[PDB]
Amino acid sequence: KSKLAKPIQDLIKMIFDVESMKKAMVEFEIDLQKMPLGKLSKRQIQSAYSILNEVQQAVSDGGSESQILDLSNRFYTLIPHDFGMKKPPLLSNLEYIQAKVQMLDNLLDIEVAYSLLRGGNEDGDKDPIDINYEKLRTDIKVVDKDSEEAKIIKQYVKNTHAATHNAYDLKVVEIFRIEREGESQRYKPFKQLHNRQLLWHGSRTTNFAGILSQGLRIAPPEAPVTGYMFGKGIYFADMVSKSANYCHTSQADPIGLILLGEVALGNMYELKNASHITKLPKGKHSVKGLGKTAPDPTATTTLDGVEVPLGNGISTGINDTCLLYNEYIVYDVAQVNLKYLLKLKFNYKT
Ligand SMILES: Cc1nc2c(O)cccc2c(=O)[nH]1
Repeated sequence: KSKLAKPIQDLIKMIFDVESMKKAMVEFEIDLQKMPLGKLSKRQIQSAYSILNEVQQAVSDGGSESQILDLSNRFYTLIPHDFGMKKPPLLSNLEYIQAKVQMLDNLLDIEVAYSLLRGGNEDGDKDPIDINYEKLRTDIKVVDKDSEEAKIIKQYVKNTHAATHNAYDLKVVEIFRIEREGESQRYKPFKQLHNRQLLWHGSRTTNFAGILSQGLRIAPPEAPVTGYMFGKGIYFADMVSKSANYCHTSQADPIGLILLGEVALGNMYELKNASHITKLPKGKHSVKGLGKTAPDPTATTTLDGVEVPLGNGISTGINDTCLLYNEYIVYDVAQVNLKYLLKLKFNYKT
């Protein structure tokens, strides 16, 4: 049997659940009959990105309709879709293409989870859970519910739950202190930067075996820069509300996972509108999309020398902005060091 604590066991069982991986793929409209979980390859996803990149170029620049048609057929043949009784939409709408780039981001993490799952499991001297936990190469520990560390994080969750996102409540079911192998080391050079904050990052539970083993990462070279609001970086938020929405939970599936990472922001390049950033301006270390609401700067605390914006959602003086909430993007995989993983319970208003 498992040596791990119960909460951790329930976590491993949850992130490695095969049923959830298929549910995700069905929601992305993949044909599971023609494309089973085990057919997924990194090479395959790379090519699909390249295809989406070209089609995006043809739409923007007015390429022949025959070109867009050919590209759509190649994409749908590479990744078989199931549209039921409806005709398959062509990749001719820039919003649909963006939807498809997001699908590939998720498939990258799902592919990692399955590969790990079917990996070295022959050992009989270990419990399956213990074996899969070790594959994550991440030390996971339960944060004590009554300690200061936990108190602060609960305060951060409660106080930063935005007004327009109050279509559900949020209960912190469990808090885990995570430490990925060799991550503290690759982040060492960034402790030299100022403006290091404890930000949020939400994602589907199906992405967590990938996030924990490979860490958070920027999209591959093949992905179109356009597929992302502020270019190809790593996104965070200061309002639990905003990140929580990327968990993709529902009334029928209410438990979501959410990360708290320390991010070395330094001098931020403030933007009020989207921008397909390739180069970062000299002297800038990250991008910050300004929102109409942000935690109250008065209430900002520190946790191990890291700023924690646990203030209540106050309206900022900026009005000419397109964003409702702030977004933080770093463009180097080493500018972040993951700290906590929270198990959240979304109570939907009925
Ligand atoms: C996947 C993800 N994306 C985000 C974003 O684009 C902006 C702000 C936050 C997030 C987040 O938490 N997760």
